[PDB]
Amino acid sequence: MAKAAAIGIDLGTTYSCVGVFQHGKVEIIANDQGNRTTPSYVAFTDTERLIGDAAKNQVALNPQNTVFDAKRLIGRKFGDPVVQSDMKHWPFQVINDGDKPKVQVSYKGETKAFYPEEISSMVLTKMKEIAEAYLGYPVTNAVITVPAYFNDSQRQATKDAGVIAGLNVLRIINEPTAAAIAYGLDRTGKGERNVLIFDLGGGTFDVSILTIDDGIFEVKATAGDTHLGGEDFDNRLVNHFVEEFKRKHKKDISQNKRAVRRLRTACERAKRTLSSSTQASLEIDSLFEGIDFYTSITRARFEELCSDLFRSTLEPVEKALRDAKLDKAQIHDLVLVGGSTRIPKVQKLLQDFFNGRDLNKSINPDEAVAYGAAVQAAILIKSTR
Ligand SMILES: Nc1ncnc2c1nc(Cl)n2[C@@H]1O[C@H](CO)[C@@H](O)[C@H]1O
Repeated sequence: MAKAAAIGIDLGTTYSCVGVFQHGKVEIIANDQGNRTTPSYVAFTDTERLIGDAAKNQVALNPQNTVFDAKRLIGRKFGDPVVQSDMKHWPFQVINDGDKPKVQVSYKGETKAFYPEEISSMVLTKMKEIAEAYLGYPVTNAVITVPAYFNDSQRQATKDAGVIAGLNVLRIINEPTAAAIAYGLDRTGKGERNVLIFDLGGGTFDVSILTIDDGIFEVKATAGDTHLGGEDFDNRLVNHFVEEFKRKHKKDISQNKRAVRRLRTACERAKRTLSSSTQASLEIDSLFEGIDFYTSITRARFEELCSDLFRSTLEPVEKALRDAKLDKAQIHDLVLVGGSTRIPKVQKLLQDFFNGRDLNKSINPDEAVAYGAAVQAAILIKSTR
């Protein structure tokens, strides 16, 4: 029953996803709002603790007490230059507890501080409750994914987040390995198979090269940009619409925090529409000083606005190929991961770089990692008996 059941969790920087392998198929489980992915956000309010969509929806009104990006801190020391650099950009407080970072917030009128693993355990608890509501019984066995470049300390702190959340962690697997499992790339029989995973998410970009020699996975190279993702494309749209508002009304909206946020969320939505239509419309009632902002943007203009960012994704691809000592024609499979890989220009650039090659993209790219983890969790729980 419950003891023979196992889930796969993609614990992401900005979004998390949970899957279950049953009756010969993977089911990516929808949360209580019907979304197949949940924001990795935890809000602390005057009355409650919010996790996911409800936490992300009130981020504007409560920025000091809304924690996100815990994955950027997990397993790291406070003195780490990555932690020191990131802290300058977060609206929440990060404190030092014996060279270990803690996030400090106000909760039910009291000052409370949490380790990154305690923050990640609240996200993991939500993913566990989403699976339990779908299954009708508690599931406790889980496979949790991490980036391929995570060291031993980051992997141990992720397993600890799993323990705090009440999960029996069957294994901590690499995100590009879960993605290759999702496509069944470890079941092509004998002979070394070279796979490139192109992972473009909300806030990070990762390129991984794996060799799969008879079921055995080996990471040959990792490359990328930890501060490149979908949110940079939203911000380029925001800047365009702020300048268009200035041309139409001779008014600068950039300082009005509410106007910029409403425009940002509308830009994110318009960006997603541009992945399946050649134009998208913005319909913002009373954006600034009672002025409605009813406009549109073509996919061509959007591609121009983000042109330099899209092209920059090819430098880590070349870098990973040189570190792996492989030429382009030596790569057997190209796998797309992350919601931003749905952008047609991104796909065209990667396909032209690999000389017109087909891309593995039939599995929802923001769900492929959870899909593979769910597959591995079923195999692992079956062997445990
Ligand atoms: N259809 C889409 N076209 C473009 N970007 C998309 C799309 N879907 C998602 Cl999710 N994203 C973005 O992926 C990230 C989450 O993985 C977010 O930045 C989201 O906007």
